[PDB]
Amino acid sequence: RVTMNEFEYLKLLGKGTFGKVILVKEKATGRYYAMKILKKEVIVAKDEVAHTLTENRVLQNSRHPFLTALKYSFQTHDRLCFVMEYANGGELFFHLSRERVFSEDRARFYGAEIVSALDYLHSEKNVVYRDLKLENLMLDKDGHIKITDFGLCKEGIKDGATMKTFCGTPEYLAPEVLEDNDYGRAVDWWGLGVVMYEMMCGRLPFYNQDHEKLFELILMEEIRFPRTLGPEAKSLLSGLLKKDPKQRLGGGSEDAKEIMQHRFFAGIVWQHVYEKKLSPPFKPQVTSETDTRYFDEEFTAQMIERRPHFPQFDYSASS
Amino acid sequence: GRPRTTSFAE
Ligand SMILES: Clc1c[nH]c2ncnc(N3CCc4[nH]cnc4C3)c12
Ligand SMILES: [Mn+2]
Repeated sequence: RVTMNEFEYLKLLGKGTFGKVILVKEKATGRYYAMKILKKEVIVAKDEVAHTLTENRVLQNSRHPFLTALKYSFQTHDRLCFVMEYANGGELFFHLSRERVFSEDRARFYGAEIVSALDYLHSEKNVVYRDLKLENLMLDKDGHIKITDFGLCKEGIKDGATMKTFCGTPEYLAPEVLEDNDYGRAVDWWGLGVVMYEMMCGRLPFYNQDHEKLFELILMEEIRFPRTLGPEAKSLLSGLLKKDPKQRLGGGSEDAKEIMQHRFFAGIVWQHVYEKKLSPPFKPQVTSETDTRYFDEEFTAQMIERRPHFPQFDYSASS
Repeated sequence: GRPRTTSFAE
């Protein structure tokens, strides 16, 4: 029964071309959330409708400790809004831009949580995520991973079924996508490898500012391995960043189970990962529920048929 | 300390 009126709007957390995300507080409960607000007209013009419905379904249907939980979806005459758990710790992109690299143990911890979430999306939800990156991996108040931004997900991908859409983020695109081949859920383990590489090496495995020359590096060159990198981390990166998805770690029928087995993750206990019993290597140091020191200044420092009805977009979680 | 990337779909 939810409208813009049910919340106060406190701090802007994010704003790209389609919309914005604001830290809000729900008047009836005193609870704090992040609200992504989309203008319907802009979504229709920019061709983001099908992406928005995907994100709505993926959020509604997913229940996992490392996926942003959805509380409400609701619309007005001009807006679509998702009200989701607030991730108080900001983007991994934030942290890694300031610290340069994570220790192997810190990277291992985030990697395990990411693998847990991805395995659930693939196995339980028949979903391929497709846009894994540092920017869309957030940390909650305890320092656990929250995946956000489900708009580029593919639905209904069961086992090794394939897909065709050229989408993602250029710096993270797997070779098989660039080859204009049909591609499977192993694209998400390439993403994982790029994320893990950045975490432990402090740069992207393939880099050129220009998307086109970058693509050439991805298809043509072998990754470099800084001499500080341990033998397990080396082998994990080399397996996840195999260019042929059939040869990639996680690329077979076992999917995530093959990565979980890998010696880099030895003595990660996967059931404790899921049950959130592992000790986060970093706890966000917030004063209040509204402290946004882990978000970018550009945004937080800011003061707060063409428009169709979306059938049954509305949703409310419960027990 | 790389620049922020941009997601796309064609
Ligand atoms: Cl969406 C969303 C759900 N929960 C959030 N908690 C903090 N911030 C959020 N957003 C703002 C920054 C960012 N970076 C990448 N995606 C997001 C979205 C969200
Ligand atoms: Mn770029």
